[PDB]
Amino acid sequence: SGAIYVGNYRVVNRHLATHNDWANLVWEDSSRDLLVSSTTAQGCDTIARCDCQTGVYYCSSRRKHYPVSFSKPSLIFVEASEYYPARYQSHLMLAVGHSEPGDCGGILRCQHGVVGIVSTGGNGLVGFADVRDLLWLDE
Ligand SMILES: Cc1ccccc1CC(=O)N1C[C@H]2C[C@@](C(N)=O)(C1)C2
Ligand SMILES: [Zn+2]
Repeated sequence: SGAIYVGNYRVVNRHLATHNDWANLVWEDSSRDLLVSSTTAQGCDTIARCDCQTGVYYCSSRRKHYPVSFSKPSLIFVEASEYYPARYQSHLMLAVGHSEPGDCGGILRCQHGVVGIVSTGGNGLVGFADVRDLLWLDE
């Protein structure tokens, strides 16, 4: 679990979105596993606008933050689940690191701010849904 609060927006993993998220929907994309809903309160976070390939993410299954090198946002195959059929997930970045179901929503940050959120994992890898291209979150 976990979310990004920026201005009047909440960014969450689409497969974890609540009834309230869907009732206040701004945008969603199943191919990215992202959903953005509106909020009444002003957010707590800032978004990075960069091409960093290093950062630190929060791993709830270990109650720890870990530094990672991660790949560029790309199209990567993801196996079927109670949430999605087998498909290519876009804007996904992989890193060598620990992750388990329940870790989705953990924030990845670089020196410039929020980069993305944990969205995939397994076999010593962790995948992050990128949010740096969503320039409209700022305005
Ligand atoms: C995070 C993790 C780590 C180790 C094992 C399993 C997992 C869970 C995982 O990969 N997904 C669960 C939901 C979100 C997901 C997607 N993006 O399509 C992928 C369906
Ligand atoms: Zn950066």
